[PDB]
Amino acid sequence: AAPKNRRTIEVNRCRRRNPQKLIKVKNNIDVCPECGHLKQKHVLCAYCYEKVCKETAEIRRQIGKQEGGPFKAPTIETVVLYTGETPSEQDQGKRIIERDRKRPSWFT
Amino acid sequence: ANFVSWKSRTKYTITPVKMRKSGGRDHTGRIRVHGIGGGHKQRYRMIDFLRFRPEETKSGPFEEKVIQVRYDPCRSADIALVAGGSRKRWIIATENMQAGDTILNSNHIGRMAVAAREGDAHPLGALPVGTLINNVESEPGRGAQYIRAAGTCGVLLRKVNGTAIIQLPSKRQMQVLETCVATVGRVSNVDHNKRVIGKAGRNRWLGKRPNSGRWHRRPLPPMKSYV
Amino acid sequence: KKRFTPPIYQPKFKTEKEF
RNA sequence: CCUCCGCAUAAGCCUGCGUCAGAUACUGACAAUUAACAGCCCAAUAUCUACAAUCAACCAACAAGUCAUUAUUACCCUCACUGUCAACCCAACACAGGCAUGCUCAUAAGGAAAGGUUAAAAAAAGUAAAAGGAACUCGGCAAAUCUUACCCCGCCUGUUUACCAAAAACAUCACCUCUAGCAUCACCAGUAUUAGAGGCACCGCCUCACUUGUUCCUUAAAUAGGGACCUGUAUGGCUCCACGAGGGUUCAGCUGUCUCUUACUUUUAACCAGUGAAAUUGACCUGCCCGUGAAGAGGCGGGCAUAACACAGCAAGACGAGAAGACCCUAUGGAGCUUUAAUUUAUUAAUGCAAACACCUGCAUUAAAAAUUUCGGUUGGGGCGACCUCGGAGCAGAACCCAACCUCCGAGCAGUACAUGCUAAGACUUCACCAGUCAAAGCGAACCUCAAUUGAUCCA
RNA sequence: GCUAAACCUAGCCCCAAACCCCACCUUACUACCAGACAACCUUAGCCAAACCAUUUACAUAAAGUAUAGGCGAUAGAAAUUGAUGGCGCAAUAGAUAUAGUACCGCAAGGGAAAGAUGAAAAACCAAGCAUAAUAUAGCAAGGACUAACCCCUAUACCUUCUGCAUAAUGAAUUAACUAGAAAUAACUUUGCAAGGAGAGCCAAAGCUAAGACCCCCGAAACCAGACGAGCUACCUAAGAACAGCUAAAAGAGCACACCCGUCUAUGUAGCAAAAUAGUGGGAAGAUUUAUAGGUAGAGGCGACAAACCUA
Ligand SMILES: Nc1nc2c(ncn2[C@@H]2O[C@H](COP(=O)(O)OP(=O)(O)OP(=O)(O)O)[C@@H](O)[C@H]2O)c(=O)[nH]1
Ligand SMILES: [Mg+2]
Ligand SMILES: [Mg+2]
Ligand SMILES: [Mg+2]
Ligand SMILES: [Mg+2]
Ligand SMILES: [Mg+2]
Ligand SMILES: [Mg+2]
Ligand SMILES: [Mg+2]
Ligand SMILES: [Mg+2]
Ligand SMILES: [Mg+2]
Ligand SMILES: [Mg+2]
Ligand SMILES: [Mg+2]
Ligand SMILES: [Mg+2]
Ligand SMILES: [Mg+2]
Ligand SMILES: [Mg+2]
Ligand SMILES: [Mg+2]
Ligand SMILES: [Mg+2]
Ligand SMILES: [Mg+2]
Ligand SMILES: [Mg+2]
Ligand SMILES: [Mg+2]
Ligand SMILES: [Mg+2]
Ligand SMILES: [Mg+2]
Ligand SMILES: [Mg+2]
Ligand SMILES: [Mg+2]
Ligand SMILES: [Mg+2]
Ligand SMILES: [Mg+2]
Ligand SMILES: [Mg+2]
Ligand SMILES: [Mg+2]
Ligand SMILES: [Mg+2]
Ligand SMILES: [Mg+2]
Ligand SMILES: [Mg+2]
Ligand SMILES: [Mg+2]
Ligand SMILES: [Mg+2]
Ligand SMILES: [Mg+2]
Ligand SMILES: [Mg+2]
Ligand SMILES: [Mg+2]
Ligand SMILES: [Mg+2]
Ligand SMILES: [Mg+2]
Ligand SMILES: [Mg+2]
Ligand SMILES: [Mg+2]
Ligand SMILES: [Mg+2]
Ligand SMILES: [Zn+2]
Repeated sequence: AAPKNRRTIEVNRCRRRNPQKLIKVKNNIDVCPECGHLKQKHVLCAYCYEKVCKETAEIRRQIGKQEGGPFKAPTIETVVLYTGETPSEQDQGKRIIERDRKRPSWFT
Repeated sequence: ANFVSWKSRTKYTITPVKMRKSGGRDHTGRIRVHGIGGGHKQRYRMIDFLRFRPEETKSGPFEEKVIQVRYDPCRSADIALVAGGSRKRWIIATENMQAGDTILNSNHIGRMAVAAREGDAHPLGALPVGTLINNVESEPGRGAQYIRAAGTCGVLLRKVNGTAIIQLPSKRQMQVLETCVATVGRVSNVDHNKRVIGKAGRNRWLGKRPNSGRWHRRPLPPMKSYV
Repeated sequence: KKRFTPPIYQPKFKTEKEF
């Protein structure tokens, strides 16, 4: 099947500017109370999630260095301790991941 | 084309010579004969058809010893390696020719008729009338050209004048100067005519290509004389 | 008979032009 | 999770995912592949070189087979050159195709079917299915199973229209017909048990087969299949052993073929993001019914209907897209093929006569081989049949003229005379021209019938 | 306001005048060994004759005359006479040309496109859209109207045809390019005039000169000369491959690689200008295949399918 006639620009505009095809305005956007960058109510803040992701990547690099090779997952819990922090009595008996930076305020 | 005949060797030898098939193609590269092509590779064995070829420095009638009788891929009749003096040569074997036999080749036309013995070569004038001959020459010294296929035998009918009448296997009659040499007996492999191919593959082995698929819709001649 | 028209290839430069 | 592969050599290509720097597997610069592997050879003159390979030993052969030197003379005093990369070649492409060889026979090597989501229809692939088991259908196609007994054709293995036909066609061993008495480029380094050109198709038996009707088996039912008998036609006819992706028939089984469809998975699909064609397209503000009409309307007439828009399906219409219809007819348009179509023998082969003392040349004749060209028209489409020119009568009643593959008659002469001589006003005219008609007067003489009863130019 | 638009000179056309280190024929562009092998030979056909067969063109004047000629289409003499640039193009034009390059094809061979500033760079307008989607109804317009629509009237165009809105052809649209050449005799206008004309020719008012006067694209074809057997048909040389099982020296059976392509489904601008999946035939032979060579179109080759010879 092939077009019997060329579709006019008027018809084409009627089709491609219909409200369905138009991009809908999103009303679920809000300001993240922590950093102030925009976020969607149901989605995590991109900026804060990036912070957490980069800190997690650093901690995981430290974990990999401590483990030293594949198939070396510890059988004991892990605790991340930053500069100026000493293992607590509760943290005793857990492998310590030492980060060469001060404790982040958001991380507790 | 660049076709050059493989028949370039100039010195007679016993060694099988490496042939080159033509496939029925002329030197121009075009097909001149149909139905020829392929087949088993063969080596040519130079056949000395001049049975009376006295060895260098030698002359007169001479005898030779049959070393072996061998199948020849290029001939219906099997050949024989016959050796005399200090030379060997391939010849056309006769029916009852065995290894170790003695074969006499002579040029003497005696007043009487030589006692014909199968396998020996004598001038046609010396043969008894009615003997079975083969490898007959058209002219004295030309070399055998007739009655050379398996089981073929000519008949010596008459010896009028200094000429001999030969009935060829096709029953045509031929006048040849009596001095021309012929060998007694019939050619070997007499049962060649009763050979059953059995399969088209055997013809292809022998080198005969299949016929074209396209569909298509007497007194004995006079005697041929060479005198 | 069998009627076949071979495809016609357009010159390559037309589609190989660059800025 | 896959492993078709993969690694090398050959062939091919020619720097085509190495480093750096830039942009917006690209651009510029830089670097690289190192000979032992491979290529690139040989001083002459003669002269040697019968005895395969197959574990080569037995055996077994037929298709009869790649592998060898000596004699004399010259001659050592010298390790260059070239390929070496890659994700690669031929297919317009990072193309599901093609691509020789050695090893690996599933890999130690090489790879990723899913961009994300949902789980609509339709579509593709797959799995499963109650009871039934071909009732589907042209046909058991496909699928599932492993499954008998036949018939036709072809003997068989093979070959074929690359890209719609794989066959009953072509070939084929075997048999048969014809031609040929011979050597230095095929046939053939051969010689009648040979070679070539053919026909048909193994072998075996003969020199009965097919058609007209009646009937039997097979099914519940048969224009299907098989088997009989009965009437006439017509040394190449019968005979199926084996074989066949050949064409029909069939038992049993099998099964989604079907009664009668359903469920699920993958792809596809729909939505989101990136990239982004093709045919088509007069303009379209692009409704239904009836009627009309260039003989079938969205657009015309009379009615009815009617806010505007997307998205997904459907295929009734847009005489839908696609290919200036392959069918049919026409064209004083082609081409292929066949000929006892026309015209030729330039070319070969023979002869014969010349010329010369068999060959060559010239001229004729006969064949083979070919070559050039054509294959009328009317026509109730075309073909077949009939017809094609001329005159009389109706149609066409009365000046003239009127078609018909309309109705009827006829003609292609005959006869009589030899002024059936010559000239010349004026007229007619078959709707043109050509052609065909009549004719006063005059000279010269005596004192043409018939409707058609025919034909130009050129050329003889 | 984006795509874009324009531009002037790169050059070209017609005339005049004038005559114009090394390597490389072997596999070209390869330093360096016994050659011998060397070229002349009527064009044909299309086309016209409305077919086609003999035939058909390749200074002025005499003259389109003598002649030739299926005496027809047409062909056609000789004696004799005397013989300094552009009312061109200007980037779809003009050379094909920025180049015989890129690209395409094995080869012969085919064959393009295009650029635009300024003295110095060491300084508004085609189509298509967007601004700005759309309102009942209809060849989209016209008559109008206060009012865009609503009202009434109106069956796109071209070609072809007896007759087309036709559901007959062409066209998506914009820009550019793209198609009537000429004699005889007439007619009009001049000059001169029984003469005209700048030799020839015409003339019983003619003659000289001028004005006016006849298209584009398209076949299947035919012939000549080249190029092609890296595909395919066959052949030549020397090579290679064919597991395993049954049988036994087999154009044997089953069945890998390999070759082929029976049937079905998908695909049909496809992965593919013939493929994919399954299924299937052969798979020690008349097998398959790599390499180099050969047969070339009045031809080759062909187990004839009028097969194949670079889709
Ligand atoms: N018609 C024409 N005249 C030309 C052509 N070339 C040159 N001329 C003329 O030749 C004459 C001389 O040309 P110039 O260039 O002035 O001089 P030149 O170099 O001595 O001339 P030539 O000798 O012709 O080379 C002038 O009248 C030019 O117009 C040409 O192609 N055609
Ligand atoms: Mg035949
Ligand atoms: Mg392709
Ligand atoms: Mg993937
Ligand atoms: Mg997806
Ligand atoms: Mg079931
Ligand atoms: Mg049924
Ligand atoms: Mg059944
Ligand atoms: Mg039914
Ligand atoms: Mg099946
Ligand atoms: Mg068969
Ligand atoms: Mg077969
Ligand atoms: Mg073949
Ligand atoms: Mg086919
Ligand atoms: Mg084939
Ligand atoms: Mg087929
Ligand atoms: Mg046959
Ligand atoms: Mg049935
Ligand atoms: Mg998208
Ligand atoms: Mg209607
Ligand atoms: Mg829709
Ligand atoms: Mg559909
Ligand atoms: Mg319409
Ligand atoms: Mg259509
Ligand atoms: Mg047409
Ligand atoms: Mg036809
Ligand atoms: Mg014609
Ligand atoms: Mg008249
Ligand atoms: Mg003509
Ligand atoms: Mg014409
Ligand atoms: Mg002259
Ligand atoms: Mg140009
Ligand atoms: Mg505009
Ligand atoms: Mg129309
Ligand atoms: Mg038409
Ligand atoms: Mg159209
Ligand atoms: Mg080849
Ligand atoms: Mg095997
Ligand atoms: Mg076999
Ligand atoms: Mg045929
Ligand atoms: Mg045919
Ligand atoms: Zn935040």
